[PDB]
Amino acid sequence: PPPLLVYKWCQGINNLQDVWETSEGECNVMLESRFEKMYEKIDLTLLNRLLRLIVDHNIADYMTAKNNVVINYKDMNHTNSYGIIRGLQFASFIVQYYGLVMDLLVLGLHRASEMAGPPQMPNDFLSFQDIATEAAHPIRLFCRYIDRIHIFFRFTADEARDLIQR
Amino acid sequence: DLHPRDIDAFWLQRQLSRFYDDAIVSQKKADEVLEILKTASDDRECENQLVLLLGFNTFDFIKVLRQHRMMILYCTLLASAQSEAEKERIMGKMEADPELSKFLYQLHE
Amino acid sequence: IPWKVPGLPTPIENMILRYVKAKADWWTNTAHYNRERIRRGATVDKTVCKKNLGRLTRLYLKAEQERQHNYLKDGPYITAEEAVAVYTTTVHWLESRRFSPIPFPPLSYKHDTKLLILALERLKEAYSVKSRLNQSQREELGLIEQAYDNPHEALSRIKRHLLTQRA
Amino acid sequence: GELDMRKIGQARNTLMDMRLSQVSDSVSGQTVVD
Amino acid sequence: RRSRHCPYLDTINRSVLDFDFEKLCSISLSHINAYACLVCGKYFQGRGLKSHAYIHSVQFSHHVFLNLHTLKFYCLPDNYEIIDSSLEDITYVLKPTFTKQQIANLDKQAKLSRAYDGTTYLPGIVGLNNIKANDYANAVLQALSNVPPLRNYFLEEDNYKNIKRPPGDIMFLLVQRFGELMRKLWNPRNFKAHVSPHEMLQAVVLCSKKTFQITKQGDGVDFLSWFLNALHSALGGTKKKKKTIVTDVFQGSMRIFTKKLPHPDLPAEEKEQLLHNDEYQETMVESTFMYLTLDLPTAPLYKDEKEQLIIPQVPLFNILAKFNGITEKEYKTYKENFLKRFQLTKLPPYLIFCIKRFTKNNFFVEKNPTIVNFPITNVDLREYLSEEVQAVHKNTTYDLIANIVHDGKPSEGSYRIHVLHHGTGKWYELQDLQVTDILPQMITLSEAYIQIWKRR
Ligand SMILES: [Zn+2]
Repeated sequence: PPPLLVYKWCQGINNLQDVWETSEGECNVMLESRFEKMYEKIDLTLLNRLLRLIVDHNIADYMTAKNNVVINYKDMNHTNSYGIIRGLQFASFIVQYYGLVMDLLVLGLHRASEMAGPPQMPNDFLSFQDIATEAAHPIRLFCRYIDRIHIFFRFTADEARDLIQR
Repeated sequence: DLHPRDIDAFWLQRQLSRFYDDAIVSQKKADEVLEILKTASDDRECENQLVLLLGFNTFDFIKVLRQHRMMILYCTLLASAQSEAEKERIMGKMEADPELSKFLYQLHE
Repeated sequence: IPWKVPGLPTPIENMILRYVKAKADWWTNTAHYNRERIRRGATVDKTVCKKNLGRLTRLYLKAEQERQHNYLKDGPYITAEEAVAVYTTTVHWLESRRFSPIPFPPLSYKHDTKLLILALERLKEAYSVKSRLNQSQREELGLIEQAYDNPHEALSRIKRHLLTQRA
Repeated sequence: GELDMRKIGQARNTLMDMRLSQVSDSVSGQTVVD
Repeated sequence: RRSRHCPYLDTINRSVLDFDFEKLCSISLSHINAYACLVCGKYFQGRGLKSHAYIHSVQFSHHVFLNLHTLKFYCLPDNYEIIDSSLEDITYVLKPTFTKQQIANLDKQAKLSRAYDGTTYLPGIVGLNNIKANDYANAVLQALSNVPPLRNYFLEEDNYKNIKRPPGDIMFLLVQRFGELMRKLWNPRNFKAHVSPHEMLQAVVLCSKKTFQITKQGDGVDFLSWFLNALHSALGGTKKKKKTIVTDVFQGSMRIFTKKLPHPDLPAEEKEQLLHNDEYQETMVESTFMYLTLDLPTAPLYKDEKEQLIIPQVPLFNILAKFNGITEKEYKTYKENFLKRFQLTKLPPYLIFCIKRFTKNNFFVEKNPTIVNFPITNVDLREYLSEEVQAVHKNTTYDLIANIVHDGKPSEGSYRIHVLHHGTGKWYELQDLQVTDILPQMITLSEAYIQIWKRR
């Protein structure tokens, strides 16, 4: 549950390698953000093409056709053609898959692979196969809620200064 | 990976400064290396002279110089040309050779 | 909705249109101001809250229709290059993971009855009995009971719809 | 004259779909039943 | 004597030189004898023993400086001049100078330039940094650029540098910093593919007296009008010089035919009797205009069967109907109504349309969402002129070259600009710092807010 998730996140932050040592000029950064308008801005053609990769073609077509239906209030009604409806029973699955694609965009395939571990022995929530792998990149922790992203970077002095100069 | 645009009139001196701290000695060594590259009988003897100059250290930089000998020499000459007539003279001399023409085209675009 | 009375003289129609425009402007502004009050925190009553909710619902639906028509006019905001970039990234990730696409559920799936039972239980859970359920809700309860009663026929219906239904 | 706004949007949708299908043709392991 | 042989020249790095801001000593704030260190890119006071530049040199071992006002290099602490031809690009970027042949060939440049970093671009098509709320000023300034006559006039400092100005005149900062910004934008050998309008906007806020700030975004049309009027006044030296470049380029002349309506709540007998009064008769109040104000028709307020898209639309010529000697607009001031006719008399070479979107109703400001359906490559304004003026006017076909568009709600709005790149014929959409390529056919689908057309 969310409280246990918070506890795990705190423990992972504390258990990173010399995370609290700031004698050489290191610096840690916690980023939190929300992926604005995620549900509303979901292109349906692109969503269909993405779904066809993971699920049967007929299933994907059915889901897209479902999302493209007519809304109707007491007297008003329009055709929803841009965003997902969010009230369907599989809207959760659609949202999580789109969020996975967004995660790949944010993290990069290499670092996503490093975090998720090899396909044979996937890692746990916050864990790496080795501490060298953990330290190989500025990004140390990542977690996407339904649409809220939390990231934890640890920069050295040179990396931080170069990023600031850019 | 080295590109003709990467080389400016002081790229050689900037590189020598990574082993020689003093500006005067860096300038002297850069000029001597340019002269060696210019008046060189062939690749092996030029590399031997370069190592004789810069010791057994700096061998990575010497390897880069030997790998791209003519490119660096002509790019530095063109970028350091003080006069417009001189610049055009080096441009024509380079164009006289295909490889040097390749370098010129890379420099322009 | 479009309003055009064929027999109404055009000057009277113009006057009515001006009236409606003025009233609409006042309606929108007062709805927004009242919502700012209520949200910022002010003492209000059930009738005012309900009326403001209705007004805000209508305004939001108008805005959503504007959004949909603007989308249909401006085409996909995601360019073809961006689409192919994200698509290639996704396929590369799935290949790396060695993922096997989910198949269409077979006719004799082992757990299909389990999944149907879970779905029906989840649908039933949404009824915290108040003793007053409307026609549609009671009809859905009846359908859920029918599916509970005869699982296999409901599965046949479901697979038929998943294969053919598109409207 | 007038503009048929829907037509240009439909053309752009079809162009995007055509390009995505071009890309998808290369991908192999996809599944589909008759 | 040691000049041409400075051993520290390799120390320079052009990745830190940013000459886009105020030129004052970073320690004493003085404008006098400013030298920029070419190893770190900071400004100090100039030269001599015990000076800030000298002490910085001996402190940090940064031994190369440039006199920001003289364009001469020096090597400190032993101050001797440096002469080297490879340093000319730094001076050029610091103070671009365009020769007459260059300004003549400025538009015929079909080959992209490349900045110091690996970024290709085209002169003029260059982004402007976005301070908090600046997009309106960015768009307006971008539109003002790309006007060959005005741009060419401002690309030579000698043109406007000698004109007189009263003692306590701050309104010349606008003209001189605008010249600086124009030269920076059209610099063909920049160190970066973007420019900072910080100084120009500081001058703008100062001269406007906190109107048109940079932390709050104002109306594009109001900013354009104020800027043009200010430029005209500032270029009018110690008087209202009747013909500046702004007047030569943009200002045309119209003939307004105002007829005071007798009264709405009067009997017909009195109403028609008042006609002979001459007070309610057509007058001729011919005046001048920097920009035409086109008024969109009111939104339909109800959707219809045709063009099922809820978005309305109008032809360009329907809104250009006004400004012909037939139509009559209805002005309504307190206690008085006027029927105003219009008749264009003098057409300027570069014509500005300012389509009125935002209107204040009884309660709030509403943005008209109507889209003007217009051609881009050809429009004939011959008919909207009197036959007495058509003989004088030879060429009257105009082409759109700039189009400023507003997006979003009136409060949380944003501005973008479609610009035609001469030399080529490609249309680029500049948002504050992003440069997209827009197809010619998609310009007409936007809510054109301001437009600039060229007479050919
Ligand atoms: Zn310094």
